[PDB]
Amino acid sequence: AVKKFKPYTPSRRFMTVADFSEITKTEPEKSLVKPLKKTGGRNNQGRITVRFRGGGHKRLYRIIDFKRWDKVGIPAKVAAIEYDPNRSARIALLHYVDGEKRYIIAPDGLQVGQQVVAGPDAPIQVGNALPLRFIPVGTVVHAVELEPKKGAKLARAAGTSAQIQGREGDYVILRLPSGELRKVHGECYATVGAVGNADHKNIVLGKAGRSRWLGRRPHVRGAAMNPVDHPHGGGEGRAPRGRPPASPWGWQTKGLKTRKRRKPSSRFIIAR
Amino acid sequence: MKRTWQPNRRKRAKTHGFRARMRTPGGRKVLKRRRQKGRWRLTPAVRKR
RNA sequence: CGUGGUUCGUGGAGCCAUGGGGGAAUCUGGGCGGACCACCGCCUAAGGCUAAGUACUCCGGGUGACCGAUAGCGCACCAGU
RNA sequence: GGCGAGCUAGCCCUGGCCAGGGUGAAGCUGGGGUGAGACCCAGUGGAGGCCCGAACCGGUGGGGGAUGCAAACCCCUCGGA
RNA sequence: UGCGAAUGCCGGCAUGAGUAACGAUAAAGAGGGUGAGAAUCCCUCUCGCCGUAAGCCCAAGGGUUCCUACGCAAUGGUCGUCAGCGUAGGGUUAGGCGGGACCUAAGGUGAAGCCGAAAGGCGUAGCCGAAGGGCAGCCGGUUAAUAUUCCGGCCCUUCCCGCAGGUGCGAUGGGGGGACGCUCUAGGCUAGGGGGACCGGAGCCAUGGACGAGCCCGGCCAGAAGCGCAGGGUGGGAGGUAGGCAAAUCCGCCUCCCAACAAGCUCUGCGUGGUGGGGAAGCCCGUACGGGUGACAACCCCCCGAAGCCAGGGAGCCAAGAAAAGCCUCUAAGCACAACCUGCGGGAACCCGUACCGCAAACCGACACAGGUGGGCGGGUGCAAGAGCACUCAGGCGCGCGGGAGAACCCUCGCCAAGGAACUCUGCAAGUUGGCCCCGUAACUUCGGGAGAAGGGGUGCUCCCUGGGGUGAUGAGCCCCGGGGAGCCGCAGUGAACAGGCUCUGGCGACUGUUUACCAAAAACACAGCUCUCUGCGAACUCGUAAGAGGAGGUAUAGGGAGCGACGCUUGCCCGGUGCCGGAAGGUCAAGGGGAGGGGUGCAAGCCCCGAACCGAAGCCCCGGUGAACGGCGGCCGUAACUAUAACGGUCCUAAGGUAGCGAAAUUCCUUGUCGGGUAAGUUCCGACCUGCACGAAAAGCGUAACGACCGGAGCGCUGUCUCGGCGAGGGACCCGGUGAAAUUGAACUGGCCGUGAAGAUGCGGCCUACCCGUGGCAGGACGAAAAGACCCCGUGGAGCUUUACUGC
RNA sequence: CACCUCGAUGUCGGCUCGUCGCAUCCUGGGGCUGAAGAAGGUCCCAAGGGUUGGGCUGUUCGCCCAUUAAAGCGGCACGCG
RNA sequence: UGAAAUGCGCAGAUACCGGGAGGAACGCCGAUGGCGAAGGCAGCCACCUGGUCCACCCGUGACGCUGAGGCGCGAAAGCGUGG
RNA sequence: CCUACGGGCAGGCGCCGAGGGUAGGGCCCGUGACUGGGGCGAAGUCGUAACAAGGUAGCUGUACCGGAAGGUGCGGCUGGAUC
RNA sequence: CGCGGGGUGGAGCAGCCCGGUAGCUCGUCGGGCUCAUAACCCGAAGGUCGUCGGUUCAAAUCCGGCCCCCGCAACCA
RNA sequence: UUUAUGUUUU
Ligand SMILES: NC[C@@H]1O[C@H](O[C@H]2[C@@H](O)[C@H](O[C@@H]3[C@@H](O)[C@H](N)C[C@H](N)[C@H]3O[C@H]3O[C@H](CO)[C@@H](O)[C@H](O)[C@H]3N)O[C@@H]2CO)[C@H](N)[C@@H](O)[C@@H]1O
Ligand SMILES: [Mg+2]
Ligand SMILES: [Mg+2]
Ligand SMILES: [Mg+2]
Ligand SMILES: [Mg+2]
Ligand SMILES: [Mg+2]
Ligand SMILES: [Mg+2]
Ligand SMILES: [Mg+2]
Ligand SMILES: [Mg+2]
Ligand SMILES: [Mg+2]
Ligand SMILES: [Mg+2]
Ligand SMILES: [Mg+2]
Ligand SMILES: [Mg+2]
Ligand SMILES: [Mg+2]
Ligand SMILES: [Mg+2]
Ligand SMILES: [Mg+2]
Ligand SMILES: [Mg+2]
Ligand SMILES: [Mg+2]
Ligand SMILES: [Mg+2]
Ligand SMILES: [Mg+2]
Ligand SMILES: [Mg+2]
Ligand SMILES: [Mg+2]
Ligand SMILES: [Mg+2]
Ligand SMILES: [Mg+2]
Ligand SMILES: [Mg+2]
Ligand SMILES: [Mg+2]
Ligand SMILES: [Mg+2]
Ligand SMILES: [Mg+2]
Ligand SMILES: [Mg+2]
Ligand SMILES: [Mg+2]
Ligand SMILES: [Mg+2]
Ligand SMILES: [Mg+2]
Ligand SMILES: [Mg+2]
Ligand SMILES: [Mg+2]
Ligand SMILES: [Mg+2]
Ligand SMILES: [Mg+2]
Ligand SMILES: [Mg+2]
Ligand SMILES: [Mg+2]
Ligand SMILES: [Mg+2]
Ligand SMILES: [Mg+2]
Ligand SMILES: [Mg+2]
Ligand SMILES: [Mg+2]
Ligand SMILES: [Mg+2]
Ligand SMILES: [Mg+2]
Ligand SMILES: [Mg+2]
Ligand SMILES: [Mg+2]
Ligand SMILES: [Mg+2]
Ligand SMILES: [Mg+2]
Ligand SMILES: [Mg+2]
Ligand SMILES: [Mg+2]
Ligand SMILES: [Mg+2]
Ligand SMILES: [Mg+2]
Ligand SMILES: [Mg+2]
Ligand SMILES: [Mg+2]
Ligand SMILES: [Mg+2]
Ligand SMILES: [Mg+2]
Ligand SMILES: [Mg+2]
Ligand SMILES: [Mg+2]
Ligand SMILES: [Mg+2]
Ligand SMILES: [Mg+2]
Ligand SMILES: [Mg+2]
Ligand SMILES: [Mg+2]
Ligand SMILES: [Mg+2]
Ligand SMILES: [Mg+2]
Ligand SMILES: [Mg+2]
Ligand SMILES: [Mg+2]
Ligand SMILES: [Mg+2]
Ligand SMILES: [Mg+2]
Ligand SMILES: [Mg+2]
Ligand SMILES: [Mg+2]
Ligand SMILES: [Mg+2]
Ligand SMILES: [Mg+2]
Ligand SMILES: [Mg+2]
Ligand SMILES: [Mg+2]
Ligand SMILES: [Mg+2]
Ligand SMILES: [Mg+2]
Ligand SMILES: [Mg+2]
Ligand SMILES: [Mg+2]
Ligand SMILES: [Mg+2]
Ligand SMILES: [Mg+2]
Ligand SMILES: [Mg+2]
Ligand SMILES: [Mg+2]
Ligand SMILES: [Mg+2]
Ligand SMILES: [Mg+2]
Ligand SMILES: [Mg+2]
Ligand SMILES: [Mg+2]
Ligand SMILES: [Mg+2]
Ligand SMILES: [Mg+2]
Ligand SMILES: [Mg+2]
Ligand SMILES: [Mg+2]
Ligand SMILES: [Mg+2]
Ligand SMILES: [Mg+2]
Ligand SMILES: [Mg+2]
Ligand SMILES: [Mg+2]
Ligand SMILES: [Mg+2]
Ligand SMILES: [Mg+2]
Ligand SMILES: [Mg+2]
Ligand SMILES: [Mg+2]
Ligand SMILES: [Mg+2]
Ligand SMILES: [Mg+2]
Ligand SMILES: [Mg+2]
Ligand SMILES: [Mg+2]
Ligand SMILES: [Mg+2]
Ligand SMILES: [Mg+2]
Ligand SMILES: [Mg+2]
Ligand SMILES: [Mg+2]
Ligand SMILES: [Mg+2]
Ligand SMILES: [Mg+2]
Ligand SMILES: [Mg+2]
Ligand SMILES: [Mg+2]
Ligand SMILES: [Mg+2]
Ligand SMILES: [Mg+2]
Ligand SMILES: [Mg+2]
Ligand SMILES: [Mg+2]
Ligand SMILES: [Mg+2]
Ligand SMILES: [Mg+2]
Ligand SMILES: [Mg+2]
Ligand SMILES: [Mg+2]
Ligand SMILES: [Mg+2]
Ligand SMILES: [Mg+2]
Ligand SMILES: [Mg+2]
Ligand SMILES: [Mg+2]
Ligand SMILES: [Mg+2]
Ligand SMILES: [Mg+2]
Ligand SMILES: [Mg+2]
Ligand SMILES: [Mg+2]
Ligand SMILES: [Mg+2]
Ligand SMILES: [Mg+2]
Ligand SMILES: [Mg+2]
Ligand SMILES: [Mg+2]
Ligand SMILES: [Mg+2]
Ligand SMILES: [Mg+2]
Ligand SMILES: [Mg+2]
Ligand SMILES: [Mg+2]
Ligand SMILES: [Mg+2]
Ligand SMILES: [Mg+2]
Ligand SMILES: [Mg+2]
Ligand SMILES: [Mg+2]
Ligand SMILES: [Mg+2]
Ligand SMILES: [Mg+2]
Ligand SMILES: [Mg+2]
Ligand SMILES: [Mg+2]
Ligand SMILES: [Mg+2]
Ligand SMILES: [Mg+2]
Ligand SMILES: [Mg+2]
Ligand SMILES: [Mg+2]
Ligand SMILES: [Mg+2]
Ligand SMILES: [Mg+2]
Ligand SMILES: [Mg+2]
Ligand SMILES: [Mg+2]
Ligand SMILES: [Mg+2]
Ligand SMILES: [Mg+2]
Ligand SMILES: [Mg+2]
Ligand SMILES: [Mg+2]
Ligand SMILES: [Mg+2]
Ligand SMILES: [Mg+2]
Ligand SMILES: [Mg+2]
Ligand SMILES: [Mg+2]
Ligand SMILES: [Mg+2]
Ligand SMILES: [Mg+2]
Ligand SMILES: [Mg+2]
Ligand SMILES: [Mg+2]
Ligand SMILES: [Mg+2]
Ligand SMILES: [Mg+2]
Ligand SMILES: [Mg+2]
Ligand SMILES: [Mg+2]
Ligand SMILES: [Mg+2]
Ligand SMILES: [Mg+2]
Ligand SMILES: [Mg+2]
Ligand SMILES: [Mg+2]
Ligand SMILES: [Mg+2]
Ligand SMILES: [Mg+2]
Ligand SMILES: [Mg+2]
Ligand SMILES: [Mg+2]
Ligand SMILES: [Mg+2]
Ligand SMILES: [Mg+2]
Ligand SMILES: [Mg+2]
Ligand SMILES: [Mg+2]
Ligand SMILES: [Mg+2]
Ligand SMILES: [Mg+2]
Ligand SMILES: [Mg+2]
Ligand SMILES: [Mg+2]
Ligand SMILES: [Mg+2]
Ligand SMILES: [Mg+2]
Ligand SMILES: [Mg+2]
Ligand SMILES: [Mg+2]
Ligand SMILES: [Mg+2]
Ligand SMILES: [Mg+2]
Ligand SMILES: [Mg+2]
Ligand SMILES: [Mg+2]
Ligand SMILES: [Mg+2]
Ligand SMILES: [Mg+2]
Ligand SMILES: [Mg+2]
Ligand SMILES: [Mg+2]
Ligand SMILES: [Mg+2]
Ligand SMILES: [Mg+2]
Ligand SMILES: [Mg+2]
Ligand SMILES: [Mg+2]
Ligand SMILES: [Mg+2]
Ligand SMILES: [Mg+2]
Ligand SMILES: [Mg+2]
Ligand SMILES: [Mg+2]
Ligand SMILES: [Mg+2]
Ligand SMILES: [Mg+2]
Ligand SMILES: [Mg+2]
Ligand SMILES: [Mg+2]
């Protein structure tokens, strides 16, 4: 669902919040596996390399399992579903029969107390991981490896997913959450299901502050600047751009393509 | 109203101190310059303990 | 091929050096005498060392058609205070 | 070529501070309502870049000060809290 | 090598001038003392001022300022016998407080490693790094000056050694734990406070009365074990085991079995506790203070009561809230006549800090500067509460020039007949309003608001009756909330202090918020939210020569860039140009390949040069697409059976000729457009029209409740704003004593008029007027002062910025 | 026009305070009248004094309301920061 | 298409074959038929589920009809959020 | 003051009270720059939507567009001519 | 009076550079189709080129003056 | 597959 609020202040009026009923007991997270401490800095060494960041709630890092082949054939029970502040998705805490503990990014529908496992063995029901080669064409799956053993990279975002479109040689063809068609090696793990908590896209920060809590500091338009600061600075009386719309550093920000032209990657693609 | 000097003994040593001068080659040169002029103090005097 | 050095700012541009590419020979070998060619000459690259004559004045000394306390060093005096 | 973020701006780690009033969201419990509901009413509850207002943070209008008490201050007033 | 000028440079001394000032308007008076000298030093008494401080205790920073003796040249805004000043002497005592022989944070540094012309930059571990974690001292007494430091009492820590008892002992390694948010909170306590008819106590009865259950003062502090009341923390067995980078008997997971409760086991807080310690007023002394007694002091009941403690308590919420060591456990080597554990005993416990100032005369501000500076304590009464306000304890102060006088004028205040915005750019300013309780409250609305709407009533004291709550008992007291009735007094009862004036109607911005430190707080920025665009992850993008890093330990519901800016209803047409996007052709196109063919020189083999076809990228050309990409979105002429006007037509151009909706507007030049409304009267304001100089749709269009120290218009209220001033107060001004500046200054023996003059004369001409010198006053002149005009030009001066200027990176 | 002034001659309007000119707005005295009277017109003399309060706009100025004997024009660095 | 033109196509179209992607609608059966209160409902399968008819003459005993308000359904277009 | 005085009267205070005042609401009527459409008025303008298949069958709810009638999309009705 | 563009049958546009002839759509007139009008078809008429002067052999055209028209400019002050 | 229209009153 989602939480709305009576307008008992302005901005409590438009504010929408996450529906946390999905979250099995939680409140304190799980030390041991996670958290580590999160070094919370907004710049590289010395200097700001990404604008308008900083502030926002102190945040512990749950350390999550992106290589499932790590324990093949060992099953595990889903102990809890918890809130993880470092991602849009939610994490499942799962107890292996080894008595080993891992967090997994929690797929849609995976429910507490269900057996989960990974390997080529791998029942094709939800929350299970397999090399892509053994997942049946047409199945919707998440947390893909882009190259084998390198760890899950694709479709980790709240409610994201990828479909398996076909197979070619040792590679299989995915349609990624973006709509790009990509070949990915067969030996790459993935995990059946979509990511879940897809209502994520519909929350409404509601007010200046809520954007601060998330570590997001005010973003100022070139238009509002001086020409020293930006292509769009100056003139005032406001102004149209007066040139092709640009970034602070001068490149065109409407339409100009970016991806490096000659890229080895380039040969495994096929879409938008 | 709050002025520019807000002395803090730890700052002063950590900033203009003898050891801080010796890391930076820029600083080793200050010491060299100061020493050659025969300044009685190569480094701001600081104190306590 | 790209540059530097020389008086040489591409110039007829050699010489010396060399970032890149190709890439030898050992006296009947190789470099040079200002593009190149012939002739005639000079010299032996791709290892190293080498006093003296030369430069300077923190330091000591001797001199002054040098100053003489607003001068002469910033400081003749407990001043790089 | 150095020296500066002991002022100021942003951020990072770690601590601290916000009298006292006011309004009374959700949710709960009960009651009614219905096929079941939506829902309505109470009571409880105690949310909010909510309200009033000290500390604290400000610097709105005016007056004064103008070789000042002050190289930005003082009084009255006012904004957040 | 000769100085008069350079707003020259260095110095000295003048001018203003005995002029301004002497630094908060909290405030002083007298008596005595000291002394060469006293408003200023000491002491007494009276008066005033702080008291969520202007009192007290920490931390910074300061670094002798501390205490005492002797001093007054200078410093002190006057004086000084005094001092934070001169001289000298003293003064800072810790196993337990802080910090270090502990830990880790950001960050720093950095074996390995990586990178860089050199300098150097990165960087895992490690190391450094604290107001965080960890760790054992409480009360009182002593000094002129230190005290959790010395002393006294009560109490603990670690290390070493030794005994006794116990156990597989053993770690930098495994595991537990340390360990964590915000808001709101429960129960019990403690600090703290108020009362007492009770206990203790010097004394006191005035001035009309009171010998009284009178007045006045005080009725505690710390304390091991044990004990009690609170509360925190924890399940206990067994079997399996493949995980916790070795190994675990530990932790983890699975299955059984007991408990489910704090029961227990603990650990804290509080109480009590052997004992130790304090202990008023007043009076007597002596100060320069402290000391005697009060005393064998008393030492108790009740109430209020934390934001503090039990603490890792609980509940709710989303934005989801350090680490490491100490600590416990597990095992590994090893070693097990070791070791470790517990108890007792003896010994052993180092380095630094410790004075004083610390909201300020001792710190930052050149100053004994009305500024600035973090944490804790901060009593009492009343006022709804409170840290607010008034008075006030403790404690601390009267601010380091005084005395008079009673002018103008200024500042800061108080009052005002009648009027009541007539003032003015404007109600600027100041008035009004003002707390609580109750009654009562409209448009509109996003149903929350708008609301403190508006507008009213009440408000003190007295006696009587009376309902609940907390402690106590189910009671008395003492607290706490009230309710009803009858009276009393004044002009007035939140009797002083703190404490909104209100309404209507536009513009801009949705809102809280942000900003030009020191002339702009806004309609500017930001903001949730909408769109576009980039980006498949060694992402784009940013910083860096690099290594590396941020992005992100993120992954398209994510991240960068850009516009727009809640929300509502919407956002039209043009792709010709520019940009971007697509385009396996074609045109052009550099090096390079290629060498038809030519040239130099040789006897020649040759060496050496040019060099046409042709094959050669991107880019440009070229073809398409694209508007929430840069952007653009017409002209003339005619036409209706009154006239007007033109639904209609003609023609010229264009890539397309502006849709809706707005419109004399934050836009309208003409302009105070015209009409309506408000007003006695309206260049503004409100509503219309549309002839829009020169609106128009995400440099958004048009609206919108709420919000606003924004900007406009109007009314009520009420006023010294004003007609139009008056009086009054205090700080100055003025006179006297003390101290005593400043810019400015060619020199001066420095008048008016009409002329003249480089065109605005004290300075020249003519005339006029005029004894010498001051003091308080006003500003017309000295083209008064200040700043080598910021405007303007000029200089082949400079700088920031722009681009389809040039040229480069 | 570019003469003093760019090592500074502060610039509109208001307010306060005036002072002066007369080419007189009122009041006093006059001639002429197409002056019956009353009331005007027009010129002459005359600068003694007087010359209102509001609405609008920053405005000067104008327009307007209500009055008046009248609501005068100018100069004084568009008098006077 | 009336005829055409715009458009598309030598940058290799149309026509043809193979492969893939995606969305929408269900030919024949199909009827002048069936179901539903209505709006409406059409490939196939499964699950959940409404109405309705017939046979038997077994059970209740008038428990019925209609129905202002109320409540629910309601083609197409249209609106909000996401696809 | 009068008494036939445990009284009456004058007089004083109080409740309520016509109304007046202040403040804010609700209903109705009149009127208003301007503005919207409507009715009606022999022979003005533009077109031709409808009536015959109306020369695109018509109508319809809705949506968008356009000087005007109207046009077009979606679904619906036959109140559609035609072999 | 600053700079730029313009004035051509009845309307709207060409033609002007570079000389010599004035062209397009509409409108007008005559005739057709029609019962009739318009549409439609076949024919025709109509301009000294704002104006005066100049240049040339010849001027809508090149040049100068004046009259009108449209657009832009009027800044620091 | 080119068409539109027919002044008012009897
Ligand atoms: N009642 C007529 C309503 O309005 C319109 O009708 C109005 C107009 O359309 C109509 O105007 C007509 C016009 O159509 C027609 N083509 C020309 C005719 N002369 C006009 O007539 C009109 O104008 C003249 C004045 O000259 C009047 O005298 C005459 O009465 C009047 N109807 O006159 C009507 C006013 O009465 C609609 N046609 C009609 O459907 C609607 O119901
Ligand atoms: Mg670093
Ligand atoms: Mg650094
Ligand atoms: Mg979102
Ligand atoms: Mg922004
Ligand atoms: Mg700007
Ligand atoms: Mg900059
Ligand atoms: Mg720029
Ligand atoms: Mg710009
Ligand atoms: Mg502008
Ligand atoms: Mg501050
Ligand atoms: Mg300084
Ligand atoms: Mg420090
Ligand atoms: Mg610091
Ligand atoms: Mg020395
Ligand atoms: Mg060279
Ligand atoms: Mg050259
Ligand atoms: Mg040459
Ligand atoms: Mg050369
Ligand atoms: Mg040679
Ligand atoms: Mg060479
Ligand atoms: Mg080479
Ligand atoms: Mg040889
Ligand atoms: Mg040679
Ligand atoms: Mg030669
Ligand atoms: Mg060569
Ligand atoms: Mg040689
Ligand atoms: Mg020497
Ligand atoms: Mg001499
Ligand atoms: Mg000297
Ligand atoms: Mg000297
Ligand atoms: Mg001398
Ligand atoms: Mg020397
Ligand atoms: Mg010197
Ligand atoms: Mg010396
Ligand atoms: Mg530098
Ligand atoms: Mg700083
Ligand atoms: Mg800021
Ligand atoms: Mg506090
Ligand atoms: Mg119920
Ligand atoms: Mg608030
Ligand atoms: Mg407030
Ligand atoms: Mg202010
Ligand atoms: Mg101000
Ligand atoms: Mg002022
Ligand atoms: Mg002044
Ligand atoms: Mg001299
Ligand atoms: Mg001279
Ligand atoms: Mg001189
Ligand atoms: Mg004087
Ligand atoms: Mg004086
Ligand atoms: Mg004085
Ligand atoms: Mg005396
Ligand atoms: Mg004596
Ligand atoms: Mg005295
Ligand atoms: Mg200190
Ligand atoms: Mg000293
Ligand atoms: Mg002292
Ligand atoms: Mg002295
Ligand atoms: Mg003295
Ligand atoms: Mg003195
Ligand atoms: Mg002083
Ligand atoms: Mg003395
Ligand atoms: Mg001393
Ligand atoms: Mg001790
Ligand atoms: Mg201490
Ligand atoms: Mg310690
Ligand atoms: Mg040691
Ligand atoms: Mg450490
Ligand atoms: Mg480093
Ligand atoms: Mg290094
Ligand atoms: Mg510490
Ligand atoms: Mg600590
Ligand atoms: Mg300690
Ligand atoms: Mg103790
Ligand atoms: Mg003590
Ligand atoms: Mg905690
Ligand atoms: Mg409590
Ligand atoms: Mg007491
Ligand atoms: Mg007596
Ligand atoms: Mg007695
Ligand atoms: Mg006590
Ligand atoms: Mg076992
Ligand atoms: Mg193991
Ligand atoms: Mg609190
Ligand atoms: Mg606690
Ligand atoms: Mg808790
Ligand atoms: Mg360690
Ligand atoms: Mg063990
Ligand atoms: Mg062993
Ligand atoms: Mg001490
Ligand atoms: Mg102190
Ligand atoms: Mg202070
Ligand atoms: Mg303090
Ligand atoms: Mg001070
Ligand atoms: Mg002091
Ligand atoms: Mg002082
Ligand atoms: Mg000071
Ligand atoms: Mg403070
Ligand atoms: Mg109060
Ligand atoms: Mg308190
Ligand atoms: Mg106070
Ligand atoms: Mg006192
Ligand atoms: Mg003083
Ligand atoms: Mg009075
Ligand atoms: Mg008055
Ligand atoms: Mg009034
Ligand atoms: Mg106003
Ligand atoms: Mg103003
Ligand atoms: Mg005001
Ligand atoms: Mg009420
Ligand atoms: Mg309300
Ligand atoms: Mg009220
Ligand atoms: Mg009252
Ligand atoms: Mg009273
Ligand atoms: Mg009770
Ligand atoms: Mg009462
Ligand atoms: Mg009061
Ligand atoms: Mg008040
Ligand atoms: Mg108030
Ligand atoms: Mg705002
Ligand atoms: Mg605000
Ligand atoms: Mg400012
Ligand atoms: Mg500034
Ligand atoms: Mg200001
Ligand atoms: Mg503001
Ligand atoms: Mg300001
Ligand atoms: Mg960097
Ligand atoms: Mg780079
Ligand atoms: Mg990199
Ligand atoms: Mg990275
Ligand atoms: Mg990361
Ligand atoms: Mg904007
Ligand atoms: Mg648009
Ligand atoms: Mg359009
Ligand atoms: Mg169009
Ligand atoms: Mg275009
Ligand atoms: Mg195009
Ligand atoms: Mg284009
Ligand atoms: Mg071809
Ligand atoms: Mg090509
Ligand atoms: Mg070539
Ligand atoms: Mg070649
Ligand atoms: Mg190409
Ligand atoms: Mg193409
Ligand atoms: Mg354009
Ligand atoms: Mg007509
Ligand atoms: Mg007619
Ligand atoms: Mg037309
Ligand atoms: Mg108007
Ligand atoms: Mg405009
Ligand atoms: Mg205005
Ligand atoms: Mg208006
Ligand atoms: Mg326009
Ligand atoms: Mg605009
Ligand atoms: Mg736009
Ligand atoms: Mg906007
Ligand atoms: Mg608007
Ligand atoms: Mg504001
Ligand atoms: Mg006054
Ligand atoms: Mg006075
Ligand atoms: Mg003259
Ligand atoms: Mg003169
Ligand atoms: Mg003369
Ligand atoms: Mg004199
Ligand atoms: Mg005088
Ligand atoms: Mg003067
Ligand atoms: Mg001057
Ligand atoms: Mg100058
Ligand atoms: Mg210049
Ligand atoms: Mg230049
Ligand atoms: Mg001149
Ligand atoms: Mg001068
Ligand atoms: Mg006269
Ligand atoms: Mg005259
Ligand atoms: Mg007269
Ligand atoms: Mg007469
Ligand atoms: Mg005004
Ligand atoms: Mg005017
Ligand atoms: Mg003038
Ligand atoms: Mg003037
Ligand atoms: Mg003025
Ligand atoms: Mg073709
Ligand atoms: Mg049927
Ligand atoms: Mg039907
Ligand atoms: Mg069925
Ligand atoms: Mg039967
Ligand atoms: Mg029966
Ligand atoms: Mg009814
Ligand atoms: Mg429907
Ligand atoms: Mg539909
Ligand atoms: Mg009544
Ligand atoms: Mg028709
Ligand atoms: Mg039709
Ligand atoms: Mg037709
Ligand atoms: Mg039809
Ligand atoms: Mg029909
Ligand atoms: Mg329309
Ligand atoms: Mg039209
Ligand atoms: Mg139907
Ligand atoms: Mg033309
Ligand atoms: Mg032409
Ligand atoms: Mg001619
Ligand atoms: Mg300019
Ligand atoms: Mg017609
Ligand atoms: Mg007819």
